[PDB]
Amino acid sequence: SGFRKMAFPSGKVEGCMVQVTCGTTTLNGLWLDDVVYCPRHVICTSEDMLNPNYEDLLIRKSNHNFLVQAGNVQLRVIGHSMQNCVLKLKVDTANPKTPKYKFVRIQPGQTFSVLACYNGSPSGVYQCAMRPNFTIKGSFLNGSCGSVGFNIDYDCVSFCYMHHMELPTGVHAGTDLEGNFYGPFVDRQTAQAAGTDTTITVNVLAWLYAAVINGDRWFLNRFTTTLNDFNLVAMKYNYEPLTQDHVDILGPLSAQTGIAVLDMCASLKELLQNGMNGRTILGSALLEDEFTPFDVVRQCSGVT
Amino acid sequence: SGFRKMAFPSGKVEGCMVQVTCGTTTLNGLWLDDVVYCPRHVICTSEDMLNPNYEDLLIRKSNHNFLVQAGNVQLRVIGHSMQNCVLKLKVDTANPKTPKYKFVRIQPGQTFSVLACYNGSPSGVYQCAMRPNFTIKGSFLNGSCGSVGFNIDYDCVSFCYMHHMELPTGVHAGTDLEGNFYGPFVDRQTAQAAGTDTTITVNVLAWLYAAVINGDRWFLNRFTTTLNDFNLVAMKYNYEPLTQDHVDILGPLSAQTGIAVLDMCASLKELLQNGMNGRTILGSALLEDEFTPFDVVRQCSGVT
Ligand SMILES: *[C@@]1(O)C(=O)Nc2ccc(S(N)(=O)=O)cc21
Ligand SMILES: *[C@@]1(O)C(=O)Nc2ccc(S(N)(=O)=O)cc21
Repeated sequence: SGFRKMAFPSGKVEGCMVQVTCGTTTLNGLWLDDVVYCPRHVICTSEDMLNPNYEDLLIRKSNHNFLVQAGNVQLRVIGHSMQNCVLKLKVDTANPKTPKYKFVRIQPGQTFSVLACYNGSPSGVYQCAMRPNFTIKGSFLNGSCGSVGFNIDYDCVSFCYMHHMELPTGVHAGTDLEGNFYGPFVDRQTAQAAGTDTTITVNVLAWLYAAVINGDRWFLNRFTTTLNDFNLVAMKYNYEPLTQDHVDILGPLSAQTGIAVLDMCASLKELLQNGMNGRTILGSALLEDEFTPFDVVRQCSGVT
Repeated sequence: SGFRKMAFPSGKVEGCMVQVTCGTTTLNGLWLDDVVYCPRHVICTSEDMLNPNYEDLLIRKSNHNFLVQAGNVQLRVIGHSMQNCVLKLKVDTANPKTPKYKFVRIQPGQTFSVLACYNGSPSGVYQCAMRPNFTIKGSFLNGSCGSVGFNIDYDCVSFCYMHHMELPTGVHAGTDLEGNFYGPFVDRQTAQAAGTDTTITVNVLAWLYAAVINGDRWFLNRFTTTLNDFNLVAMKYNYEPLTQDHVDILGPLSAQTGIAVLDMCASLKELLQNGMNGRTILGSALLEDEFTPFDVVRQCSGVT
């Protein structure tokens, strides 16, 4: 009973967090095996950030200029290299707390947990979605760069995000663990446009299935629709178009509840066209889109 | 930038989770030093739960009947005892991952993180508030009993909650770590009334301060009010009455934003009397009450 915006247990990621200092700049790093990963803008002063030439700035740096501290012990840097927007600092000791892990590039609409860190120390954990426009609506202050996003499958941590930027619009931008930004963002303190964001339709429907499973049924109606009819309403309300792939992923939830995916689409169409009328669904007064169909099944079945 | 319902990093608590089996019943336990804490209803069959005589049921049990497994290793039980609604199973080995800890009984309106577990394994972490009526609106399935709520102050974990019950209304009930239930609940599968719940006024105001800090200012008005006038509106909308103690706790937030607490009360009064008019505050379409004044300061300053 109950449905919550749940993050993964963060323990395996906490044991990987280190502090990285270069000159006067400090941010977070991720220590896996004998490599520490961090945003390359650790080599910049706030002055350099307006238009940085990263290749030129890194050339002024040597292994001894990167101070890596794990808790209270110092790591010895024996190599440094830039890969896209991350620096990989080779250390002489493998992290004894390195969990089984993968680096993955998530798709927009997919979710992950963020372990917000400051000075190498974890402050908190929350669940995010990578927006269709490749931004994240996180909680990041100065010094949070290097904090990572991840998913956990039994004992394997798939790292998917590293925080780099707080855009002037208040949204957050970052890279995968190979240093490639999600979206058109660059690691430069300049005005950068995030595209028009849309609501993740498959996640809203998955969340409506979670509401039915937990008792919130008031929104269910006597109507059905077609993918084409629904997509006309989706277009009007800036929802991602629903595809047969999305319908297929909702299969298990449709099977467990006995509610056809297109009947749930008609309930969503009525909610979009008429609002909530002052009511709530799972304690929320808007349509939640940060739970994937996989999150709902996992939470509703109790997968550990 | 950004404000999220953030949970504490759960690592220190993950290292304390064990599985406890007694007969055919399995739930979670908390291993701290050489003691494993779990709900006493682990000794019941679902049949016993309708009207259990715990003293009589425990007498049929011996140390060898309690199977405690931490990950994959077995703990040797050398003592058992019931304290209120918890069982304390003395084990022969102190948990090497026991963090610095305290047992605390939280007040209603205060918040904490829950590490939802099944069969001794962590599945997720989320932030809760202890409702004014002493229930929690969590996410708990069968097998989640023994999962704990906690707060962390630097390196000290203060355990405040242990999950015991899923009430027929879909809300959750549990105890502190001494086994005393929060509220009038008993560990019996019977119809139990949760009192009338109220909204935690001081937390809503603290959340309104968090919205001002992050840019959401539309709700601010040209009005002020008095504690007596505000409490008349609070009464009408089932909000907890605001006291000078609550105003005092909002002091630091009032100082950082330059918005007098009673001016923020008048904005809240207007939101209560007029609704949101289809707008949002911090991505929410209702008034959030699960952030204390301490949570807001901690998140907005980046305390680790
Ligand atoms: C990031 O939060 C950090 O730790 N340091 C830093 C410096 C500059 C930016 S910004 N203004 O977004 O370019 C972000 C971070
Ligand atoms: C609790 O979730 C658990 O793990 N086992 C158990 C048994 C009975 C209840 S109930 N129906 O709430 O009394 C809760 C739990």
